[PDB]
Amino acid sequence: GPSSQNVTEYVVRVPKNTTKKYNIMAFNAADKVNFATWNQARLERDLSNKPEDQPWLLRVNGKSGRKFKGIKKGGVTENTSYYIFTQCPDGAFEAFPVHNWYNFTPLARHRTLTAEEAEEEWERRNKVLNHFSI
Amino acid sequence: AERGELDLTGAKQNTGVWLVKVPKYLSQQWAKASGRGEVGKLRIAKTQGRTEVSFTLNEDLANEHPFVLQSVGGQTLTVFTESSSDKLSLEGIVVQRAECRPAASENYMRLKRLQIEESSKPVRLSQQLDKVVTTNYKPVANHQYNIEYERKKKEDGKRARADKQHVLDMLFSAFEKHQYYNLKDLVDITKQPVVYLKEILKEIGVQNVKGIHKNTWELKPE
Amino acid sequence: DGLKYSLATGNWGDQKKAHQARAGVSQVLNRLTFASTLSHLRRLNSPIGRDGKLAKPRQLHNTLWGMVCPAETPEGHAVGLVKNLALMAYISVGSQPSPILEFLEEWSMENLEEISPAAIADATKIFVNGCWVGIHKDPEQLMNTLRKLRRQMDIIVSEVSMIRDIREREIRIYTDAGRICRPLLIVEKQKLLLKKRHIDQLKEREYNNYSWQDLVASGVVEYIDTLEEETVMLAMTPDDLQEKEVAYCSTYTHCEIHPSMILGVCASIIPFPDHNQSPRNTYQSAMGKQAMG
Amino acid sequence: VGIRFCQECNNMLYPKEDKENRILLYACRNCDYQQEADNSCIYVNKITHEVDELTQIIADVSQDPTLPRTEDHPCQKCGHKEAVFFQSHSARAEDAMRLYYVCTAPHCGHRWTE
Amino acid sequence: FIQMSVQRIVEDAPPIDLQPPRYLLKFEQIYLSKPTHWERDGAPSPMMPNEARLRNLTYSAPLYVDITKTVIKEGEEQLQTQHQKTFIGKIPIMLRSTYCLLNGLTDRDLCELNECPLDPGGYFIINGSEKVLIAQEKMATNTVYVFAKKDSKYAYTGECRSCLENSSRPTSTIWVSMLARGGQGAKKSAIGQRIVATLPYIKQEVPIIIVFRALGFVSDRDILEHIIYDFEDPEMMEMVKPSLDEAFVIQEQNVALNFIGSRGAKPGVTKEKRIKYAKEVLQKEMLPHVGVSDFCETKKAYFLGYMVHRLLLAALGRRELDDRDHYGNKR
Ligand SMILES: [Zn+2]
Ligand SMILES: [Zn+2]
Repeated sequence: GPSSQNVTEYVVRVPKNTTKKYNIMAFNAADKVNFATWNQARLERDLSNKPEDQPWLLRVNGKSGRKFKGIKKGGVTENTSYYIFTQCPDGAFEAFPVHNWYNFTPLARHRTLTAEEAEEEWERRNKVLNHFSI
Repeated sequence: AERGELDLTGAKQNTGVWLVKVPKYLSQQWAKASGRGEVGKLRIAKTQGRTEVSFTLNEDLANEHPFVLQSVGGQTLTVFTESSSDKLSLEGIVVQRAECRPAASENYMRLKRLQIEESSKPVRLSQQLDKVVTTNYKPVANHQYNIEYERKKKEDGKRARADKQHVLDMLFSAFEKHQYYNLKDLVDITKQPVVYLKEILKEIGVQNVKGIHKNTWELKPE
Repeated sequence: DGLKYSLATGNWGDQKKAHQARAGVSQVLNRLTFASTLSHLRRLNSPIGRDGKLAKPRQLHNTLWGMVCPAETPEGHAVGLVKNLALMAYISVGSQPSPILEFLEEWSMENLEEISPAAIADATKIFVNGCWVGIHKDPEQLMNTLRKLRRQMDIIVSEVSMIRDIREREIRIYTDAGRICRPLLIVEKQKLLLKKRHIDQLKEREYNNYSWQDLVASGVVEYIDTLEEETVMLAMTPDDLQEKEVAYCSTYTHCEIHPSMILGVCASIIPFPDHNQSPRNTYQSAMGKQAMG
Repeated sequence: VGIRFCQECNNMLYPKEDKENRILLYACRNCDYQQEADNSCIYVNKITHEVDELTQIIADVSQDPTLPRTEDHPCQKCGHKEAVFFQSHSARAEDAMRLYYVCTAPHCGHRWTE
Repeated sequence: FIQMSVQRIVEDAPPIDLQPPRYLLKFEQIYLSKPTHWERDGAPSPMMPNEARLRNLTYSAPLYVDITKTVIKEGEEQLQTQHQKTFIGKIPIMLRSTYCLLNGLTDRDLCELNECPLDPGGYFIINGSEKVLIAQEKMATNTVYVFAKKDSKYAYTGECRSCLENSSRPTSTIWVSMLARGGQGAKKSAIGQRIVATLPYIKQEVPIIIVFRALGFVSDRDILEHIIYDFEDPEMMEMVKPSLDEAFVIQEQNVALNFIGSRGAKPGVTKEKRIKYAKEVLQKEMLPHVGVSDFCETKKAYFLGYMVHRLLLAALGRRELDDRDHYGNKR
């Protein structure tokens, strides 16, 4: 087979400089997101925190077509750097440093804030259960 | 064209990228990348029952690393970027993850020696002194005291007591800015002593606390 | 005048706030006789209030096999709440557990962050100093390697204790301080790692400088703390059990140096202690804290 | 005895039903994904709780240095004649001095009770 | 204490900031010099111990730190003047220690100084009187222990002494009790046998699922696998389920923080403030050894789930309850 006899040899390069700081996007595979359905996307730092530390806000297919929140990982180069390896037309490999790791989680559709009154309603339901006796 | 606008080209191209974990000491070797940034040559050998990917350092960078392939399942990983021109771009989706380990050689012998060299700065230590260091010197005028003296002299305390009508016109300009004025702010405005300033302020109007303290001074209604 | 105040008055804490400060510590050394001086210097104090109605702590628990001298107990309101160490115990001084973590990195440890929550159930979870530090799939190997390491004085000091329990699959490696430790000999199959040549090197210590460090660094002695003592099988004497018959057991890992080193610095001045009643021997250690000389 | 988690909203599902077909259903209260209850059976409480330890014993107990090695009963599954015999080491201690034994032969683990 | 812990205590301490211009003080490496007593004239001099006992004199070695002072006065000019070896105080010294004066002197010498070679040492001559510090036993820390209280409604209760490693003295005791078949059943809502967790710096006991959600991991499935690792056991699902439905909609992490904030201190001032302290208290006060860093509370979650799981093991009888007298559970 071609892949069963795929012996090759290339040349690796980590350019000391890059005109595009490479990071990591991280959606879920249990979600099996069809990237083809992404006609467009918007990507902005999250506004709850009101920059480089800011969590990302991803808006795909419009403001409410698809939306995710990305949360930064604790560390990325604390012991070992992460590199992006890319194939070039000359066959040689090019390596790119990973600047950061962001975790993108599918956002709940309802969102909003339930508030203290909703918590109080749960407490009232608990009180009704407490009231029952003999 | 907007700042919060994300390019989806990479994704929509289904662009693939590779993800490799690299030790810091190697990564430190890589910050010294040879030439433009070339760090060496990769060696990929695939067989029917096995596949081997290896990296060898550039002769220059040097002055066999087998790869361990890792699963990327459980998390769809992609690579977004921020240009020097701050433009944003998605280069691709991660199709492979891997880790560079030693060739079944480095245990805790060569490692411990690299670690001994790695320690470099041990957390500091309590050293043993010989005899006793001098503690009390013989200064005549404390340095802090000498500095205030030059300032205390420069502006001899406060001032004298004269031209109250001329001062009143300046106070009236301050009163226009705020109907009630803090006494301390007025003290900064006038070089004359606080006691003399207070007498002029009492003449212009009775002090009013205003419930905020500071005895704010306001013009008399009369 | 904070350390002097506390080290003289014996009150542990700030001089002003005496609300949370215990006392009954930093007492004057007893110098009446040399034996009393040694006993006073080597003493623990279980810190429970004396009059909790129950007497659970005072009863000797079985886990004091050489950790504390059983005979030496004071009589009075302090009964069994002041114990003295056995002659060979050695409390740990304290180390940093960072080197050992780096070893398991090249020994197939998976940091918890990387591990999927799913795989945790099947394998065993190394815990270090009480902080979960990962999971390793085949436990025995890490252990068999770990002991080899402590035994040759490389990454881990003899003081680290590697305890591993089969039923719950947690290998906890504790490297903190204040852990009572007993040096015990190590035996492979049914053979003594200690061998004749070594005793010969120790006999001429004056010229060959073969110190106890050398005996340990040769891996013929190991410090087995109480947590390690939970998993191990010890033989009272090599002649008694490291020989074959219908053995009570054949898996003995460690055999004790001499059983009469489970008694402290003032019950070792007593000959034939087993022949005498045990209360009489306790009363005599108390009388020794009285004899002049 | 089992759980159902909302496939999408991800929440434990609850035994609900509709009078329309008098049919058992399991529904999350977080949102509306609901499915008819397939088991048709709900809460169960067992007081007797007679549980065989053969299930619980892990097979790794064979290597414990301390546990005994009798040669009396050879492995039924493999015939190595050595084994480790232990008592319950659990509660439900009203009637339990049984001797669950385990195959010690490396890589077997037959858990033969007796 | 001399060789290592003292350097660590001074080296690692809050930086001194005091500001217009501000003033910065940084401590460096502690030096400790052999014991010395300066007489009325003041020639500082050595104090062989025999004299200390006879002249009712405390044995103390001068401790000297080095402090560097850098000042920014809005002139954007830095002047880190360095003061070296500045007296901070004197520490008592054990006799026959690496840092005493009798260390390693051959017998002829100790005899010349009128000291006894056979004498053990290991005492502090404070106020001219030898003081021995009796080693005081302590309950062990860092281990989930399950101890069962006979009288209380809590059928079992698990605790973790919390210690953070040569850093800070305060130690916390998170408790993760279960309310199963204990004392009087009373009400406690429809739910029964609920896992409940007291925590550091709170007011009323907090339901466990909430704390987990508040740390995060809102997905009820995530909480479950963090505690019960294998879903195969039939008995396990029934045991973890009553408490699973404590209630919900506490799912927003912030909402959860608020519920715990309302479950804390006193009549809550404001949700924003309540969220702020509760948020920071969990990061430092709870499980400090597992998660000293505020970031990556992932480690804290695994340990919190572990205490809940170990309490379940005691309930189903898989692992026997722990002992309070074993000498391994004592430091
Ligand atoms: Zn739902
Ligand atoms: Zn078998």
